[PDB]
Amino acid sequence: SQPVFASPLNVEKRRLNEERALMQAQKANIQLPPNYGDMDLILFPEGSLKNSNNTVIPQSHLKGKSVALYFADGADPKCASLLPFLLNYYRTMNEGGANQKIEIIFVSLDRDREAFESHRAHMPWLSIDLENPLTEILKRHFRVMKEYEVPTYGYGSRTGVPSVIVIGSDGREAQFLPICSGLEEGDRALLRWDWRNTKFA
Amino acid sequence: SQPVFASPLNVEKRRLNEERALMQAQKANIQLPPNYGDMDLILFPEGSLKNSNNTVIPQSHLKGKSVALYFADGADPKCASLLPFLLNYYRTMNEGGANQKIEIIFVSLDRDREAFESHRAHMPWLSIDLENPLTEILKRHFRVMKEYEVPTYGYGSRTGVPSVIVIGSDGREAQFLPICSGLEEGDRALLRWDWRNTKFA
Amino acid sequence: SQPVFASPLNVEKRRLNEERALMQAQKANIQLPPNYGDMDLILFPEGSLKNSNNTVIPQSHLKGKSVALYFADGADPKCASLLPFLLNYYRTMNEGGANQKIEIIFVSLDRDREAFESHRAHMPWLSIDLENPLTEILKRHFRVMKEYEVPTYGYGSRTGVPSVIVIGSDGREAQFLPICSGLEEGDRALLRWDWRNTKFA
Amino acid sequence: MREIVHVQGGQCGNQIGAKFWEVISDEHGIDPTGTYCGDSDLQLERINVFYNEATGGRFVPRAILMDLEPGTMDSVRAGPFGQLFRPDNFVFGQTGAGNNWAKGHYTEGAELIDSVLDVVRKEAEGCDCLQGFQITHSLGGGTGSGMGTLLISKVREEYPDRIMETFSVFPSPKVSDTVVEPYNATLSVHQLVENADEVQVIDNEALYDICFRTLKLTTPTYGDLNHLVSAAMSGVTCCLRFPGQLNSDLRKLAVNLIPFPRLHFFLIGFAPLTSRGSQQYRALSVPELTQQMFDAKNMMCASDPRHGRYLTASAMFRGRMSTKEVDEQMLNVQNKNSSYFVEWIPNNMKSSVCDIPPKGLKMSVTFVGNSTAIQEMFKRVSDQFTAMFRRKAFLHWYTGEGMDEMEFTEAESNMNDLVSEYQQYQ
Amino acid sequence: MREVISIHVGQAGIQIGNACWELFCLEHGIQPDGQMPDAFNTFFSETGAGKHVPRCVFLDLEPTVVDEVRTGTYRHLFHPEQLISGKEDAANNFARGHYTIGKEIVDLSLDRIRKLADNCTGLQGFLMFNAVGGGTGSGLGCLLLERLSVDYGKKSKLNFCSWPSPQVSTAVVEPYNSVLSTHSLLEHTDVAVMLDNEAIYDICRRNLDIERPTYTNLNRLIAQVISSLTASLRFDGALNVDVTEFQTNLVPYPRIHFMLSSYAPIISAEKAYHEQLSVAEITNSAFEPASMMAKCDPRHGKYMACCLMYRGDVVPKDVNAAVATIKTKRTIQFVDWCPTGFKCGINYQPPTVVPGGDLAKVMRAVCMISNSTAIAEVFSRMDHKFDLMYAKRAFVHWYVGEGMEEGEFSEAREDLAALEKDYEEVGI
Amino acid sequence: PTLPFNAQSCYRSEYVAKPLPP
Amino acid sequence: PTLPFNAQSCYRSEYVAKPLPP
Repeated sequence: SQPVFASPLNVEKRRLNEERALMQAQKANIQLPPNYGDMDLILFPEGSLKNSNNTVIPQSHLKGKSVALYFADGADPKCASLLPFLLNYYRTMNEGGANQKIEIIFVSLDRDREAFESHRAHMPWLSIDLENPLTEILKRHFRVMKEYEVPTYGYGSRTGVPSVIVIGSDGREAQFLPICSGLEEGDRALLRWDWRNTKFA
Repeated sequence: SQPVFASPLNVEKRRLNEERALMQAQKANIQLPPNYGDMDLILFPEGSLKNSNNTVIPQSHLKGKSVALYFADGADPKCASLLPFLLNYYRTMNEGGANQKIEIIFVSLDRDREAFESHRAHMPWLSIDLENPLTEILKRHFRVMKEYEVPTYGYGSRTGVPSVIVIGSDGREAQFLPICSGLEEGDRALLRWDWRNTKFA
Repeated sequence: SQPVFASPLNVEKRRLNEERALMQAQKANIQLPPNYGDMDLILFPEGSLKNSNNTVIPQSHLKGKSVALYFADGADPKCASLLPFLLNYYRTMNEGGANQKIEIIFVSLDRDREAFESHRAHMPWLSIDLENPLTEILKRHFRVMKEYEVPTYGYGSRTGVPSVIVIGSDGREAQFLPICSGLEEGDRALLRWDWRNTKFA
Repeated sequence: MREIVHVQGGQCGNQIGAKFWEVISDEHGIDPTGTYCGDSDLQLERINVFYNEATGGRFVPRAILMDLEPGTMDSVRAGPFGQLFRPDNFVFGQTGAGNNWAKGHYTEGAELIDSVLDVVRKEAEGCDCLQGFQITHSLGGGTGSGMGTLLISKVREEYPDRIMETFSVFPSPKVSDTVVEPYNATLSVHQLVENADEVQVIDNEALYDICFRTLKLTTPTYGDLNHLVSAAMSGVTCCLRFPGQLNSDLRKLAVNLIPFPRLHFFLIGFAPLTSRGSQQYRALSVPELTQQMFDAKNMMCASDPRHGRYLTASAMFRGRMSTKEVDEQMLNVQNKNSSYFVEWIPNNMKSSVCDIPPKGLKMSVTFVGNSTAIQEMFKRVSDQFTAMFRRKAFLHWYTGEGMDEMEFTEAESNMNDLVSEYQQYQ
Repeated sequence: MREVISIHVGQAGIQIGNACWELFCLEHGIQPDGQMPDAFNTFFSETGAGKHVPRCVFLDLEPTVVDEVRTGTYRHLFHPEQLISGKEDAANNFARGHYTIGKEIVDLSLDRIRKLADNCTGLQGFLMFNAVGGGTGSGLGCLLLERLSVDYGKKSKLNFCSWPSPQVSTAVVEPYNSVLSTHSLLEHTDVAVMLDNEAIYDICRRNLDIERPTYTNLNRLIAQVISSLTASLRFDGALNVDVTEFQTNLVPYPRIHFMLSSYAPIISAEKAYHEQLSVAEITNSAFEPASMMAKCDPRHGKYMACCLMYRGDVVPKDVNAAVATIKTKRTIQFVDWCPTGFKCGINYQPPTVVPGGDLAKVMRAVCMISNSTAIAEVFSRMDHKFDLMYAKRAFVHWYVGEGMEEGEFSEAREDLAALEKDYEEVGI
Repeated sequence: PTLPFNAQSCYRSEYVAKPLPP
Repeated sequence: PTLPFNAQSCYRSEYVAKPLPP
C-alpha cells in the first residue's frame, strides 16, 4: 500500500499474498488479511526486463544498485532535452568508482513499435517492452500520465513526462527527482540522487 | 567498466560474473554485485583467433605478450598507407630479441568475406573472422567506427579506422596509438609503444 | 623468430611451445612467453621425407649432418643447368670420406605430379611430396618465390628458384648459398658450403 | 548569462540578417520550426547569448527586425527559418525612406523610433545581464543608414557602457547605384564615428571579386554572398558561445585593435575559401590559413593593405590546433613583411582559439585588421561628396526635410580629419 | 595542523590550477569523488568519512572558464564556493580589474579564504598563480594581495607570474598591464618566479621533440615544478626544504625577489630508456641556458644565489660531488660577495607520471631556482616597449576613462626605472 | 538537409574519470 | 592487370640483426 492504495500492482500483491497466507493458515493465529509488512512482492516478473541486447535478466540481478524508473515519451521535446544530461550522469557516476551505483529502467509512453524501437536504441539501460501489461500497470501505480484520460481513483497525477523516480525492492518510491514537478528544477534534479540511502535490496 | 560502461563485452561480463556470484552465494557477506576487480572474463572464445593457416589458437596463447588490436579497412587510403610501417615495425621489434614481444589481432571493418580474405592474406598476425559477432562487439567496446552508423551512448568516436589499440587482459585500454587522433603522428606514432608495462597477463 | 617472424611455421612453433608452457605453469619465475631458445618444434614429421624407390625416412636419420633444402623447379633452364653440378658435387663430397656429411631435401615448385615425378626420377637425395603442406610452409618460411604471387608480409623475395638453403636445428638458416643472390655466383656457390659448422643436431 | 541583442536595419539588414540566423541556428542545431535536434551539451550550454525559451520547447532569437516599408520583411517571414522570429519583434513602416538619409533620420524615423525602441527596452533589459548589441545595415540606403543610425545614437545614450558593434556595408568604389550614395555614406560616418564602438566595413565589389576570382561561382546570388558575411559574423563571436584555449570576447578585441578612440574602422577576411572543385584537393593547415588570410584578394574591402600599414591586427581561430603553430605563423608574418607593420608597436597581432569549428570545416580563421590603408576608402568618398556638393546636386531633398547646410560641412570636416588622422600614423 | 593555501586568479591561474590539482590528487591517491577508498594534510581537508576537499580558491571575473571546471570530472571535489565568478570580464585591463569591476568580488574572496585558513594556525603561506599580462590576473591580483597584507602579515606570499615573452605577446595592451602590476607586485609579494610561455615552448620542441603542444602540455610541466617544490613539505626528506626556507636564502635585499626556474630532466619515453639519469647529468642540464624557463640567457648576468631541489633515489654524496663541478666551471660565475651560493634539498618520493601525458617514469629529478643579475634585461626590454607606446598616448583613453588617473603610468615608470638602477648597483 | 555533428572537445577527450594511483 | 615491383635495398638485404656467437 505504497505509494497509492488503488493500484493494479497493489491489488496483484494483495491477491497473491492473501492466497499464500490462506494456504499456510489452512495448514496451521494468522492475521487475515496479511499485514502489508508481511506481504512480499515480485515487481518485475521473471521475463519483463531486458538489457540493450534484448536478453532477459532476472529481477535478482539488480541487487546492490539504485534503480530509477524513467518514464519517457519519444516525441516530447522535454524528454529529448533531458536525455543527454542523463546519459552524461550515468556515464560519470557508474564509471568513476568501485561498484556499480545506479541503474535505469526505461518505460515508454510512445504509441507504437517503431517509435519504441527508435527511442530505445539510444538508451543503454534496461527497458520494459511496450506491449507488456506491466507498462500500463506501472503507469497506474506511480500515477505517471501524459495528460489526464486515465481514471485516477480520486488521486491526481504525481508527475508528467519525463520523470525519474528511484524505487526500492518492495515497489515504493524512495525519491522523486523534480524535473518537471512542484520544484521545476530540470537537469539539476539529477544531482539530488542519494544512491547511498536508496538501494535495491 | 573500462574503458566505457556501456559496451557489449562489459554487459556480458557483468551478467555472467554476478550470475556466478548469486550461485555461490546461494550455495554458501560477499559483495554483490562484484567489483570490477573481482570480475573475470573470457574475451576470445575457443574458436575466435586463427593464424595464417586458419588453424585456431586459444586466448591463453597471448599470455606474456603486448597485444594490440588493429582495426583496418581494405579499401581505405589511410589504412593502405599505415600498413607497411606497421608490418616493418612488427618485423624489426619482434626479430630484435630472443623473446616474443608484441602481437597483433586483425579486426575487420571490411565489406564482405572475399575482400576480408584478400586483405587478411597480407597480414602475418592473428585475425578474427568477419561473420563472427565478436568483431562488432569489439568495435562497440572500443568505440571505433568509420562514421556514425551504430548508436553510441552519449560517448564519441574514440578514433577512426585505421587504429591500433594496446589492450589488457580484461578489456583495459592500455594506451592509444596516435595515428589519426588529437596528435596526428601518421606512421610515426608506432614508436610510442611501451611494451614493458602492458602485458596480457 | 629466425630467420623471419611472420612465418606460418614460426606461428605454429609459438602455438605448440606456448601451449606446453601454459599447461606446465598450470600444473606447477617461468617465463611467459617462452624464450626462442627454449621453443622446440618437430619440423619434418615421420611421413614427410621419402628416399629413393619410395621408402619413408624419419627425421632421426638427419642427425649430425649438414642439411640443405633445394628449392627447385622442373622447367626452369637455370634449374636444369644447376642440377648436374650439384649432382657431381654431392657424389664427390660424399665419397670423399668416412662419413656421409651433406644431405639434400628437395622442395618442389613444379606445377603438378607428372612434372614432380619426371624431375624427381633423376635425383638420389630425399624429396618432400607435393601434396603435403610442408612444401609450401617451408617455402613461405625461407622466403622463396618464383613469381610475386604469394601473399608476402612485407618480405623481400630472398631468393628466386633455384636455391639451396642450409637449415639449422631450430629452423634458422645456417647460411645462404649465393646462386641467384648478392654474389651471383652460379654453379660455383656450391663450394662455399661449409659442413663443419652447419650440423643438423 | 550574457546576451547579444541583434538589430537588423533596412532591406540589406533583413536579407543579410536572415542568413545570420540561419547559420547560428544550424550551429546550435535549431529546426526551422524552432525546436532542437542533436543531443549534445555544447550547443545548449551557452544558448542564452542568442536565444530565448518560449516554454513550448522552442526558442526565439534576440532579434529586432526593423524597416520602414512592409515588403522586405514579408519575404523573410515567408521563407524557411522565418517562423523562428517572434512576429512582434518586427516593426513595420508604411511610408518608407526613399534612399534619403534626412527623412530616414529626422522625419519618418522619429515616429517609428518610439516603437522599435520600446521593443528593444523590453527585450534587452529582460535578461539577467546584457553584454551589448550588434547592428547590421547599409550606409548607402535610406532606412539602413538614416533610421538605423538614429537607433544607435539613442541606444548609446541610454546604455553607455554596453558594447555596440556594427556590420556596415559601405558604398562601392566602382559602380554607384542609388546615386545619392556619398551623401548617405558621409552623413552616416560622422554619426557612426562618435556614437559607435566597433565598425567592420564590407564592400560589395570586394565580395564580387572574391566570388568571380576565387570561389568561381557562375551566378553568385544574395544567398551565397550573405552566406559568407554570416560566416564572418559567427567567427567574431565564437568565444561567447563555445569554450577555447584562449578566450576572446568582443570587448577584448576592441581594446587591442583600437589604439586611439577615433579610429575603429576594421577590415574583415575569412579563411579557408576555395571552390567546390578544389575543396578536396586543398591541404588544410594553420600555415595555409594564415597565408590565405593575409591577402588583399581575400579581404572583404576594396582597399589594398600593402598601400598602408597594419596598425594592429587580430585572428580569431577556430578548430583543434596547436598553440605553437599559431605562435610561429603570427611571428613569421611580422618577420618577412616588416614594411607592412607599423614600427613603434612590436607584435601588432593578437591570437584567439575557439575549440568548436564551423560545421563541416576542421579548422578556420576570421580576421580583423586596423589599417591606415582604409584612408584610401574615405578619400574616394570625400572627393565624390565634394564633387556633387559643389553643384548642390540633390540637396533640396535633404534640406527640405529639416537639415541645414551646416550639417553637410560638418560631415565633410569630420571625415577629412579622419583621413588626416590615418596620415599621422603612416 | 600544517597547511598552505592555493590562490588561483585569472585565466592563466585557473588553467594551470587545473593541471596542478590533477597531479596532487593523483599522487595522493584520491578519486574524482574525493574519498581515497596524514601526508596529504598540507593540501587537502578532512570532511567527515574519509573525504578530502582541496584548500584552494579559483578567482575569475568571467564565468566561462570556471563553468567548465564545475562541469567536468572534478566537480564533486571542489567545494562550490571555492570557485568564485563574476558576470563580466576585466578584458585585458588593469584599470578595470582594480577599481571598476574588482571591488564587489574581493569580499566573497576573503570570506572563503578566511574560513579555509582559520581551521589551523601554523599556515606556511599562500601560493598565488596569476597572469601578469591579463586583466583580472593583474588588476584584481594586486588588490587581494593588498588586503591579504593587512590581515596576515608575518606569512609567506609566493607568486608564480606568467610573464610576457620577449618576442611573442599576443596582446598589444600588455606592456601597460605588465608595468603597472610589477610596481605593486614589488611592494606586497615575498617571492616572484617567472614562467615565460615561449621558454617552455622551445624546451618542448628540443627536448621532447613535440611539434604540437597545447596549454595542457605546458600546464603539466608547471605542475611538475610545484610538486617538486613542495615535496619536502608533504613527504619524508633527507634534507627537507620548506617555503619559509626560500625567502631567507634567495632574497638578499627587499627589492630583489625575482627568480628563474629550470627543471631537468624532461625527456620523452623514446629517449629516456637510453639515458642513465645520474645526479651529475641532471644537474648539468639544470644550469644550461637552453633549459631555463624565462628565455633570458644568464651569460650576461651573475648568479647572486641559487636553490636546488633533488627528488628520487638521490644520495647526499653525489650532490656535493656534482655542485662542486658547477663552482669550478668558468662559463657560469658568481658575484664576488657570494662565495658560497647554494641551497640543496633531497626528497625521497620520486616524481609521479600522469598517464596519457608526455613525460617518462624516471628515477630522479632536479628543480632549480636562481636569483640572477640577468633579470636586468627582462624589465629593460619592457622599458623600451612602454616608452614606445606611452610617448604618443596609445590606449591611454581606456585606462583614464574607467577610474584610473594620469600619472599612475609615470609612477609605474619611476619604480621600474629605480628597479633597473637597483639590479645594476648590485652587480658591481 | 542537416547531417549530425561529430565533434567532441579538447576537454572531453582528455579529462576523463581516471583510475586509481598505484 | 599488372606486373608487381619486386626490388628492395641492399641495406635491408644483408644488414639484419644476426644472432650472437656462442
